[PDB]
Amino acid sequence: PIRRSNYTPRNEKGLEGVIELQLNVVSDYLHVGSGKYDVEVMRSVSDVKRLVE
RNA sequence: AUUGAAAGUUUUUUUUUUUUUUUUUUUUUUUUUUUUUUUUUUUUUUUU
Repeated sequence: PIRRSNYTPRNEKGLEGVIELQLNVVSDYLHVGSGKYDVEVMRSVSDVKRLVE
């Protein structure tokens, strides 16, 4: 079932801090998409000066 | 029934003319439409 407990105000002072995690992939195959289906142009060759298009 | 009387104090004459209640006198002098308010929270680019 659901425990309908009263909410805690955000202004009330509890504990504040930053914890740094470390995410590791164990199965060497991880993909999270972004909806894109095109190239990423990694090298980004800018050799259009001598021949422009 | 007088000594004994019968006569309008009347006719006629415009209190009228000249003269702008006028000139000058700015309903203005000052005053910030500012002032506190996070366009914020919820949502796994994803399966037979």
